[PDB]
Amino acid sequence: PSVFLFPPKPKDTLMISRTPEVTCVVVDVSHEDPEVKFNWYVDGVEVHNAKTKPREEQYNSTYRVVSVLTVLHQDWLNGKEYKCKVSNKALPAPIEKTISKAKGQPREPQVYTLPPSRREWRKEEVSLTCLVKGFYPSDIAVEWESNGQPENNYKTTPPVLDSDGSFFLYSKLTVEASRWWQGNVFSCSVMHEALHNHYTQWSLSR
Amino acid sequence: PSVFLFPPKPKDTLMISRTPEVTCVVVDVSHEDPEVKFNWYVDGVEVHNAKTKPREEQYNSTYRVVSVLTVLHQDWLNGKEYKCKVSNKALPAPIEKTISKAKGQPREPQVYTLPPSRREWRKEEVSLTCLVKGFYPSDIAVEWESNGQPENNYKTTPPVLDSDGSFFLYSKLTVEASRWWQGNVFSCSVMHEALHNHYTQWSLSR
Amino acid sequence: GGPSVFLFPPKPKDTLMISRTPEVTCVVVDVSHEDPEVKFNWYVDGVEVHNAKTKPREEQYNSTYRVVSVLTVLHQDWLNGKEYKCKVSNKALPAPIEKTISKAKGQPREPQVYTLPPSRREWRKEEVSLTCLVKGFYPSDIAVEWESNGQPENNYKTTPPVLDSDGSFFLYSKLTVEASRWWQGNVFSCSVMHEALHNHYTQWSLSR
Amino acid sequence: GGPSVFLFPPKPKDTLMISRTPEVTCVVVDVSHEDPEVKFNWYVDGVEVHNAKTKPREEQYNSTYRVVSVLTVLHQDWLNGKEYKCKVSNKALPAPIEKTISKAKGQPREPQVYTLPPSRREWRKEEVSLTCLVKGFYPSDIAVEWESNGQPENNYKTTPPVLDSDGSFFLYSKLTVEASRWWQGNVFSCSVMHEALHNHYTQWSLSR
Repeated sequence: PSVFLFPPKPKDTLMISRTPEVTCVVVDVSHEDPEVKFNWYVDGVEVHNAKTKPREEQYNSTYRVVSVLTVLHQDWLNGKEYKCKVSNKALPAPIEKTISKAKGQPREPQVYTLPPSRREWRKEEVSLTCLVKGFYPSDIAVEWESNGQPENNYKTTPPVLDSDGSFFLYSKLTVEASRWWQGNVFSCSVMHEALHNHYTQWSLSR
Repeated sequence: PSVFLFPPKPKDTLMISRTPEVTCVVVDVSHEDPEVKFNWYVDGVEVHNAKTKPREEQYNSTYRVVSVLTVLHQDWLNGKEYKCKVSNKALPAPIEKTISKAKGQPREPQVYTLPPSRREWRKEEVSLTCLVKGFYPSDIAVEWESNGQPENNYKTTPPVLDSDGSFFLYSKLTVEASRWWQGNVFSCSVMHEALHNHYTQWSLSR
Repeated sequence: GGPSVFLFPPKPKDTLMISRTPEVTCVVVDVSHEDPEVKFNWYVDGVEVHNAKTKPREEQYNSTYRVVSVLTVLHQDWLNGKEYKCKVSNKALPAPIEKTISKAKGQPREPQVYTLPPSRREWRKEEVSLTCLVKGFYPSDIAVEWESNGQPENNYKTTPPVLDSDGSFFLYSKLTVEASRWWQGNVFSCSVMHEALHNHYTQWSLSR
Repeated sequence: GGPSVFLFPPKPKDTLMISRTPEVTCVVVDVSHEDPEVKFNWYVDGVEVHNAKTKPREEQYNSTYRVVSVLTVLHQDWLNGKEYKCKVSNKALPAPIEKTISKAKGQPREPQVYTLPPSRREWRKEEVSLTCLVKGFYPSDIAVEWESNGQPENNYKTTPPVLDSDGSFFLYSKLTVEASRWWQGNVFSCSVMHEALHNHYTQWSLSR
């Protein structure tokens, strides 16, 4: 079989109501020896403490077993390393795969909101756009909200390498011309590692 | 025979980058019989993880044993209850003081930016006021920043109860008239459990 | 050792008005069900007076009593930094407890009173709020009321005094009116009262 | 035995413009040292084609070879969605590997190009960022360039096109300008190239 390790999603590591989760999937375990054993090393330390939890089954005449390891918000941010040992009988000698924060030199993203072009003002649907430039690591959380409730019709591009050894992106919230001109205000919310408070909100009004 | 239980500081619970802590102390108890045995329980279930401290002798002739358990932001946010236990033969009565998050319906605050009064104009230092009202519980963190850097001449007030069982407070950002008249933006940051993603940020300039 | 004596200054609005008569209050909590008689002695700067109207006791659900004595003081004496002593004597007391309250000593600084209109996003709300900011006073003793065309308002609480980096305080006070009431253009008036004011009083209006 | 094969389409500006010549490029990676012969059968919609250009071998930092092939398409032929199939024949491979690239079958949409001046909180910044929003197009074959006054501004990056709720596409460009260039009146243009255009080109200018 083959092993893949995945980082916590980037809104899990900075919010207080979520639990960050490194998940370890195995993909090609046969119908012959489909038993799996997940041994988690945190920086050489062995962790059944943080409850790992395999709970999954197969497809494609194979077996896809994933293992989720709860982590602490701080430890993921403080460079701690997380290993995963998988002990299946088809494979010769155990597979160990690693994952860590991002190494790197953190970079604070500048966040600017951009009112829609005047060529789409008197259409049916304006497009508010919010650009975050100059961040590192490549992992951010861009969402929109308006009047304390979420907004759900917005699409963020991928992060893009700059020549400044940092990343940018654009999120575009499409909202009806009705609400734009009602005076309603919509906000761009960025969660990043390197922000003070991990958080910033910038408003697009009038 | 006297112990006390103190809850985590509101700000330590609103920021992944801090650690909440519940504090059990002993005072006016340890006389000729020390060795207290703290037993911590998280919503009934047993927990070690706790780091009690050596004893401190005052001129009260007594001693002071303090035991600090670290709290997880989600448990607290979900009102989980934490327990304490007893010393030696000096106490026929077990001590089981227990503390939880403020119980009751949560209410998100409304946070408004207010500019200086016209009467303030031309004075060397001008004031910026943020009004935050309608929250519950009183767990809240206010912070003025400019350019993502936090200000140093802000002062927040105690949260006061309203008619509607709500809270409000104010935060005054004293700032030299130059930085204001120039056009620099200042902005206050409120972290509270009932906000969307538990953060908000309203900016202000003129 | 059990019976605890707490002393309280007069309410600010009673000291700052020449007509109202202020009242320092010496309360004793946690006196026994079995020694319920307690003696109140009041000293004014060292000379004991006899305007103490010691109240009747009150059995508290602690299975203890709470006993209160109130001494009637003067607009000039409390304001001139006088010191009022309350010597409390019960049989259960290892020491006849003496407590001493006085006006905070220092240079009176007159408070500057800014009125701050509803924020623009509150205009979309049903009830707008008018913000008074009393700033730059000492001592902390102060009183803030709101008025409308000469009639009080109802919905207003006031932020307790907050220390300032220059040994002064500030406070805030919000009054909540209907959106209707603000746009009809009524005048609302923040009445402040601090010792260092012309007749201890001042007032500022907010409209439009 | 391990050879891996890919098929990359001609570039958009390679297409759309009759002055440029578009080519489909098949690249074969991980070819053996002992077995270095790769054979490229080229087919265009099921007919054999010998237009097939160079087969120049290259060397990489392992026991691996990299052999690429280039086939010249006709702008009309690509823009008519012909399937381009290529067949590689290593001795390490028992059954040849094939791969087919073609255009995206669907109805084209014209791009909508919105030029946006930088936000206000960038105005005191050393540099200023001009951004170009290209909305609602199909397929995702579009080119986006910049030019301030005839010569081509070269300090820009573009996001990959990402899919909207319509099933249309949108992307962004970002010109980074030194603030003085912007503040004097220099006019910057976001030139765009797509298939569903007239003459396959527009350009909207922006200065302030």
